[PDB]
Amino acid sequence: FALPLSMKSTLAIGSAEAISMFNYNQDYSNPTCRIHATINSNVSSSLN
Amino acid sequence: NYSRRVFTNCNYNLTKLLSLVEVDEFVCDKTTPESLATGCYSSLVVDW
Ligand SMILES: *[C@@H]1O[C@H](CO)[C@@H](O[C@@H]2O[C@H](CO)[C@@H](O[C@@H]3O[C@H](CO)[C@@H](O)[C@H](O)[C@@H]3O)[C@H](O)[C@H]2NC(C)=O)[C@H](O)[C@H]1NC(C)=O
Ligand SMILES: CCCCC/C=C\C/C=C\CCCCCCCC(=O)O
Ligand SMILES: *[C@@H]1O[C@H](CO)[C@@H](O)[C@H](O)[C@H]1NC(C)=O
Repeated sequence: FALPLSMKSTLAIGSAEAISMFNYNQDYSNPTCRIHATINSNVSSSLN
Repeated sequence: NYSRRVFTNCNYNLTKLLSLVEVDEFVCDKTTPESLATGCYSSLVVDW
């Protein structure tokens, strides 16, 4: 999903904001890997 | 010259406070921001 890097700490474990409560809440019982990736404009315009 | 306040025998609204603050990073152990919004503790000392 899309989320700015200015709120990368909202998805951190133990946070008390509205995203971790009502929106997507991560399950930690299985090996996860959260990745905050930035897709640049040229390659974004390439593949629609 | 930083200010310090101590709050005892008190109650507080987390949604009121977090409506004005864009949190960028929190690091801590022995407690979590979710725990501070749920549990009750003896005293609260704030420096800012
Ligand atoms: C502080 O926490 C309280 C709850 O612990 C939050 O109270 C709720 O605030 C919303 C508005 O921000 C209230 O909604 C309003 O309800 C009336 C009911 O008729 C409606 O007519 C209005 O159009 C509006 O929707 C809500 O009732 C209220 N809940 C309560 C008092 O139990 C409050 O939002 C928190 N403080 C801040 C600054 O967010
Ligand atoms: C950010 C609030 C600044 C002022 C807080 C001061 C006193 C209130 C006391 C306890 C509430 C715990 C703060 C919740 C932290 C949220 C962290 C995040 O959302 O990542
Ligand atoms: C330090 O902060 C206190 C708290 O408001 C203030 O009263 C005091 O004047 C300050 N001292 C300075 C700015 O030298």
